[PDB]
Amino acid sequence: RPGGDTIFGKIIRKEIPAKIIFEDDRCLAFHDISPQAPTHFLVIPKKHISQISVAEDDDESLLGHLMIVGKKCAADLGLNKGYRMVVNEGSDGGQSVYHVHLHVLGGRQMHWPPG
Amino acid sequence: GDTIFGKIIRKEIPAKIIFEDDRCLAFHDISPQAPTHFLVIPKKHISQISVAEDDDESLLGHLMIVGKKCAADLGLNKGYRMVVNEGSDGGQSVYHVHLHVLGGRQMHWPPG
Ligand SMILES: Nc1nc2c(ncn2[C@@H]2O[C@H](COC(=O)NCCc3ccccc3)[C@@H](O)[C@H]2O)c(=O)[nH]1
Repeated sequence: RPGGDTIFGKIIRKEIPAKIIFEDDRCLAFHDISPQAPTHFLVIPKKHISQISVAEDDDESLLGHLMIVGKKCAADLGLNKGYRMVVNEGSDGGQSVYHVHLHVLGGRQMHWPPG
Repeated sequence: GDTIFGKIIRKEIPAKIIFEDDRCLAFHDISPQAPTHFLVIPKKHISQISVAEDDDESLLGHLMIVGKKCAADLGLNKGYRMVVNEGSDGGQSVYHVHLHVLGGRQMHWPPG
């Protein structure tokens, strides 16, 4: 099945519900079920890539598309004071779902360091 | 408006450069928040991710591919975290788009 069978692949295929913000042929933006900020959503490719460390050179445009969609959705959600985008890789990065995803967090002051 | 990152791109002040090509520069952060903490920045002066244009898509993805390749070269085989800050709530420190890459320790949740 296209997108794989991680939770995110299931969400892509509408097999598990999610609160969807934006969708096109390349990606899907939807709210995180365990938000860490007043607004916290995810932007994921529909193509299954397990983690950023194995992304191909030819995935550049797709990965950049995640960030463009991320910043457009943030504007559409009224995050006028800004926001933080996060990609987690592997264990030290805190990755728990092995389908590439961009976190977008806003609606509060984010602190430094970023975890 | 020029920034300190523009001076670093122009080699006017020193930085510990990891990698460079015709469109981006990777270098260690001067105030590292992890045992390995570097930045990947485009040479094009995009002030902040919120003003990036659609035609910048592949350039932004290039920052992430360069970042993941540099992370591997720096031996971050247990993982790492990539961060882009926007605006005051995002804690953006320099108004030149930059991708943070942090590893060498457990990164925690929430990410700030
Ligand atoms: N909408 C939605 N979101 C989901 C779902 N299942 C997971 N997520 C989110 O995916 C994200 C995956 O993030 C990371 O892999 N690492 C973050 C640390 C982290 C690690 C572990 C847990 C929560 C958070 C998390 O924010 C989850 O809350 C779901 O069914 N629906």
